[PDB]
Amino acid sequence: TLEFINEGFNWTGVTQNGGSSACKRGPDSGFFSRLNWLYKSGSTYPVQNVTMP
Amino acid sequence: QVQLQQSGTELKKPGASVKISCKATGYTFSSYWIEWIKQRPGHGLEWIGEILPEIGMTNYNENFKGKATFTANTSSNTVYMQLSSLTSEDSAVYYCARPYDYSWFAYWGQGTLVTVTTAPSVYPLAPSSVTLGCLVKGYFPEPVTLTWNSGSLSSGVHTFPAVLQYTLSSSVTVTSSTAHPASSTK
Amino acid sequence: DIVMTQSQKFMSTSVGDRVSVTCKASQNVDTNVAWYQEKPGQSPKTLIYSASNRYSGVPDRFTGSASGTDFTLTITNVQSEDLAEYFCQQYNSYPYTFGGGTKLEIKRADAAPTVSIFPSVVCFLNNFYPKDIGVLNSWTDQDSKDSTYSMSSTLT
Amino acid sequence: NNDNSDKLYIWGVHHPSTDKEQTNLYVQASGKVTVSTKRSQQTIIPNVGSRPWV
Ligand SMILES: *[C@@H]1O[C@H](CO)[C@@H](O[C@@H]2O[C@H](CO)[C@@H](O[C@@H]3O[C@H](CO[C@H]4O[C@H](CO)[C@@H](O)[C@H](O)[C@@H]4O)[C@@H](O)[C@H](O[C@H]4O[C@H](CO)[C@@H](O)[C@H](O)[C@@H]4O)[C@@H]3O)[C@H](O)[C@H]2NC(C)=O)[C@H](O)[C@H]1NC(C)=O
Ligand SMILES: *[C@@H]1O[C@H](CO)[C@@H](O)[C@H](O)[C@H]1NC(C)=O
Ligand SMILES: *[C@@H]1O[C@H](CO)[C@@H](O)[C@H](O)[C@H]1NC(C)=O
Repeated sequence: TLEFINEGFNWTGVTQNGGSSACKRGPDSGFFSRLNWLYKSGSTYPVQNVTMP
Repeated sequence: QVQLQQSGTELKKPGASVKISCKATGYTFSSYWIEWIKQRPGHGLEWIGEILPEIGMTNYNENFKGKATFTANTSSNTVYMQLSSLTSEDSAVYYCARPYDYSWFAYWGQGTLVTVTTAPSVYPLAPSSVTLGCLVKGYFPEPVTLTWNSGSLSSGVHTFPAVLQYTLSSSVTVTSSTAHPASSTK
Repeated sequence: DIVMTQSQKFMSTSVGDRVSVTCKASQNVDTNVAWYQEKPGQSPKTLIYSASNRYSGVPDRFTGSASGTDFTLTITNVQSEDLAEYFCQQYNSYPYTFGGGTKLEIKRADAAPTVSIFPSVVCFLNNFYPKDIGVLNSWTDQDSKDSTYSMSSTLT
Repeated sequence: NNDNSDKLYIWGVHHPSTDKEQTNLYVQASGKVTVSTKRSQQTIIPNVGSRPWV
């Protein structure tokens, strides 16, 4: 089964949903649907520490 | 602002044990060692040891092994030191201190006095100027508060620190012309 | 263990003048040495680290130096609030060790003792200088006014 | 090993939770362990970070 269940992870001070032209979803840029590409917000990438019980 | 709050003064019978506390505030509790230092009135400063709170790692001076035990409450942000099998040798002022980061000492506590109930006998001592006296004898424990005419006479008074055998005396000098709360005595 | 030797138990200086306390490690501590000031009845306060470095909030009067195993705390322009005991510490390796401490004293104008006796027989030797002078004795810290020690000897 | 038989050595690497914890223990910010013999070797790099409270 590929059944996927979403969960919000509490990410802080980073940009989410990074994408690329190498992975194009439709006309525009994109990325693997089940992955979330995190990067910097402005001048920092705060260390990222998160839990999922 | 970084603050290390130690516990109240302590009096203990020989052979008992005591737990002194150091409460850390104003910095992340887990990011720094806590140090313990002993001061007796004539031995200067001795290093007892340190404890790193998160993982509870304790590092002792070889000389205190078995005498002292550190512990840490990570929820109350508190470090405890326990002294056991107390002797008079362990009577001193105990400080806790926090390093600037990993080594030298930056922040100190206000200190905890540890000493290891009888009423005083107070006697008058009669002799350009003249010197008079008062003798407070056989009082346990400290402290004792001794004033002349209830504080009126200030300059000329010498009140000497106790000598344990606690016996203190005081002299009050004047011109030719002119309370022990532990036992509930005055 | 490493011994930190402060050979001066007492120093004499006058206000505005310059004073140096020496501390000698008994084997290499490199430059990791700190200097702390303990005033009467207060807790130790931090003066110097890395042997030469001024801790924040510390007046420019206090300067540390080091040559080999010799460490020196130098105060220039001694003020009256500078009356205290001075400890050095090697934090280089465990166990951490301290110096004996050096009490800074402000001297001047010597003097004779004023003696008064009382019948337990008490004796008071009052307001003299220098400090050196079934029995029980007690001394007092330097007098904050005229800079003179006093003492009480009880003979029971 | 000067003995007649094989020796089994069990060793380990410590992964601290915070960088502070790393330095408070080891000084250097990045530790490392290389355990080796004549014909083989292991180099482990410890990694600072958080793991579930245990
Ligand atoms: C990176 O992110 C993680 C996740 O947030 C952080 O890790 C957490 O650290 C905290 C702080 O210590 C942990 O909190 C402690 O959890 C303990 C575990 O008990 C658990 O299990 C019981 C049974 O299921 C549950 O009821 C309970 O809720 C927990 O799930 C507790 O025992 C601790 O309680 C103790 O202290 C508190 C006060 O803080 C007292 O009130 C209690 O009486 C008791 O003595 C405490 O609550 C938490 O577990 C950690 N999460 C995980 C899963 O690892 C990292 O700290 C963070 N890293 C950094 C440094 O930023
Ligand atoms: C997300 O994490 C931040 C930083 O640790 C925390 O302050 C906040 O409470 C969290 N937000 C939510 C809504 O869980
Ligand atoms: C640690 O401190 C917490 C918070 O004050 C307290 O509730 C707990 O009982 C303490 N743990 C012990 C038993 O020392």
